[PDB]
This record gives sequence, structure tokens and C-alpha cells, in this order.
Amino acid sequence: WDVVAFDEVAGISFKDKDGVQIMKDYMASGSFARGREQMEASASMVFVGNINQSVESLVKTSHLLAPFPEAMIDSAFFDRFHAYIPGWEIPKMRPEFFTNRYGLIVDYLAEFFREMRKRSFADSIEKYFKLGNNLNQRDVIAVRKTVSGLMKLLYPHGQFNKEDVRQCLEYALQVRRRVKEQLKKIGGMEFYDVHFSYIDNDTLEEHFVSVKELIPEGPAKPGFLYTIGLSNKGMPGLYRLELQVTKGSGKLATSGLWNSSSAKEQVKIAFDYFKANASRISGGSKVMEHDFHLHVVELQNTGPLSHLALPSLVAFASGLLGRSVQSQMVVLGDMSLGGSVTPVESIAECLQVAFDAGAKKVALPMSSAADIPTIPVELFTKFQTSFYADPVDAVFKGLG
Amino acid sequence: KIAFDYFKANASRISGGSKVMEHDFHLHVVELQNTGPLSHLALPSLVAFASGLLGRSVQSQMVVLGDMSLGGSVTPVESIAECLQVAFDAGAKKVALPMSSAADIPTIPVELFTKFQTSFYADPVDAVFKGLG
Repeated sequence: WDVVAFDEVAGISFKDKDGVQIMKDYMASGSFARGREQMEASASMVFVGNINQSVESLVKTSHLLAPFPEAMIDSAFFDRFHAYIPGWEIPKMRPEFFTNRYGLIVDYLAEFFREMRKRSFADSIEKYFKLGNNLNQRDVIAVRKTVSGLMKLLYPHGQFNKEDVRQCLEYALQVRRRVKEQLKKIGGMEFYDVHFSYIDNDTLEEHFVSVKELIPEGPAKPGFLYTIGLSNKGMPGLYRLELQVTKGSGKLATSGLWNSSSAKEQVKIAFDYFKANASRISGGSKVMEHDFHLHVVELQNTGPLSHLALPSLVAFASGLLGRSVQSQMVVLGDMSLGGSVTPVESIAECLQVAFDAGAKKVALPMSSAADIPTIPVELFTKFQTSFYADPVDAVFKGLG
Repeated sequence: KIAFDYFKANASRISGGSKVMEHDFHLHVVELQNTGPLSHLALPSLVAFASGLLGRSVQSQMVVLGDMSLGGSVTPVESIAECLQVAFDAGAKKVALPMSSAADIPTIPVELFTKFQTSFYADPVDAVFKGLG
């Protein structure tokens, strides 16, 4: 058969305990070794599942592949999916959704697909684009297969424009990034590079594609915070910093910085400040015995930010102390290596971004005091101003 | 009495079901620095009734300043700076302020103002919501 589709995958059960790695190998290489001989197959595997809960509930409480059986909840096994079709956005079948017009023959369709199986169009993306730096080689393979398949359905004649490959590439990136988020959720740290992007070959613009899916009510895990900053295009934007701390030797890793030099130098200055002022801030905890990895995730698609030293230092202090930053916290402003604070750009705009439903308390720097009158009274009264003076006081206000 | 009347009037907007008519309140004023009688006490009284009726503990080491009218109009804090040094000497960590006292922020020394976590309530109901945390 050309396609095998496991219906109601929640009910799949295999008598042979060795089968799981057999499927792992079959999806990994297209061939499986049984006994002493290796058999190849061209059958495509589909997994059909029923979703019982709401999308938001499943996203917040679990991973979207929750209906999969416990025995099949594995990182490597889920890594082999070429796509995830989120059927919840597809409406339930209605007769008005059923056409009454002309259409090609189903047998004829299956035919044309079967002969199209012999051909390939995964190289078309190479003509107009390059893939971003946040996708591994498995991601490369998956996106190439998906774009080739969409090209096979829509453009069998081989004549195509750049807009077509844009649409196919972005669709593939979105469907694979959904899987990337699911694997990150189920596996913890190993799937952190989830920020899918593609660089245009001519314009050098890196377009970031995010899936369709400021603060949750409740105190977050230490090492997590939110900030608002003025991006390279000048619009205020919200970003989330996520710090992972492990027992190490003072090493620093960064991700989600849009591969921006400015963000890297700012966080490096912040790391230097934290190491220099570790004793007073941590009360004795040694930075030299812990490795920190900071991640930036952008929720508003506003663009990369340059000013990131102060929130990164706050995340460092929170993670090293293991005590949660205050709930609904928004950290504003930047800092110098000498501890001098810079006034927050776009006070009104930043507070408006913070006004987005959920956030209540904001730490403002002292230099922004002269900018208080520029704030409308109604907006200013809705927020608790944890007015700090220096980055040490900023950290203390952020941790309460 | 004005604070109690306002508390009766706005029970729904503050408590969400806790009925004033079914409960009796006893308010007791304690002087700790021998400073003398005070006049402006309506807004702190309202905060007290709201906290007691709801059983919600007030935020630790916060100081509520300002007074209110019967209709809910808030009055600016007279001599906010001296009250701030008093709070700093008293061990206070948070301050509750109305909008009108924000115009008095520039007259406040920056060092003292940096020591308190202001919430900047606007409405007396908003004053309750800020106080309850």
C-alpha cells in the first residue's frame, strides 16, 4: 500500500514490544531491518486522533499529542513526523461544505499522485531562500519534504514563481513548528530552538513564521520573566526571557536573540555585572558553579530588541536564588556596565503594551520619574509602580 | 459613619455577595506615637471594613494615605512628604496613594520615594482592590 493510516491512535496496541524502535527506524530511514535482512517501503504513515478537550486547555496543561498512548510518548518517535494537521480549525462536515460542481476522478487523482511519487521538488526552496539557524537537519528534511509535496499537488508542470514557494515554505514551517513546540513541551530542554525563520536570498530579510497557537495568573517558575522594548523598527514590543540554570562552571548560552549582536553584547555586559556583583545580590550563592542559558521568545512579532541587559540580569538573579519573580511583572529599561540606568524609550507606548490584558505591576527606573506626567492618569492608576533606582533595586523589586 | 455608609452603598462592587446588613462591625482606633486626635479617617475606615468583611489580610507593611468624600471623591494627602518620612521611620514598605497626590511626587525626595512600593489607587473601590492585594 502507498499509505497506511492508523485510525484512533489512542487505541493502538502492538503485541511485539520491539515494534516501537522498528517504526522509529522505518520513519528515520525509510527501511527496517528484520532478522538479517533490511526491507525498504514507500508507504506513508498517518496517525489519526480524536481530541476531547479544548485547544487552549490542552496547550496549557499538556502537549497536543496527549491522545497518543503512553507507550508511544517518545521524543524521537514524535521527531519523525513530517507534519501535524491541526484539524480543530477545519470545520465539521456540512452538506454546504460538500461541493456539487465538477471535479477530477478520484481514481485519476490517486493515479496522478502515484506517478508524482517518483518525482521530487524539495530543491525549489534553494533557488529563492535559505533556511534559518534555529532548525536542525531533521527540520530541514521535514520542511523540504512538505514543500516538495505541496509543489507536487499544486505545480506538477514545474513552472512556479517565488510567491508559491513562499506560501509552501511558510505553511511547512508553521506545521513543523507546531510539532517543535510539542516536542519542546514533552522533552524539556532538548527542543529549545523553536523560532522558525527563513532568510530571503535576495533581500536578506529573515521572515519569522510562528504557529497560530504577557503573564499567566499565578507566580511563574524562577528564571522566567517578561520585558517590553523598542525594536529596530521603532514599535514597542513584548518579549519573554526564559533562563535555565544547571550545575556548571559559569558558562553562558543564548537563544532567540534573532542572532543579533546588540542583544548578545547587552546580555554579555549583564553577565559580567552579575558575576561582579554576585556576592551582594545572591547573598553567597556562587555564579561560578552554575551554567545559565537564556532564551528570548517574541509574542507580538514586533522585531528584534537591542536593550536586554536589565531583564537578563533579573532573570539571572531569580534563577540563581530559585525564588520566583513577582507575578504580572514587566521589567523596563536598560543598564550600563557601571550600574547606570538609562531612561525607558517610549514610556507611554511601553505602558500601553503593558496594558495588554494580564499584567499589573511594572518596575520603573528612577530616571523615568520625570516622564511620569507624560502618562495619562487612568493608565498609570491601573498599574503598581515598583519604582526602583539602580539594577540591584530593580532585581529586588522584581523578586519582591 | 461616612465610611460605613459608603461601605453599605458599594457592598456589591467590593465584596461580590457579602451582605453588610447581616454583619456587625466594631472599629477600634489605637494611637502609637501620642500625636493627638486625627480628622481624616474615612478612607482608612472603608479599607478596614472591606478587609474585615471579606476576611482578606491587608498587604504587609503598607500605609494608606488620603481621605474620601461621601460620593467617593478622593482628597489629596496633606503634607505627603512628612507622612513619608514617618512611614520610613515606622518600618513601612508599601504606600497607597490617590491620583491627586501624584502631582506632589516632584516635591518628594527621590531617595525616600524609592523605598516604598506605591500602588497608586484611583477609586475608593480601587483603593480597596489595591489594599487587598
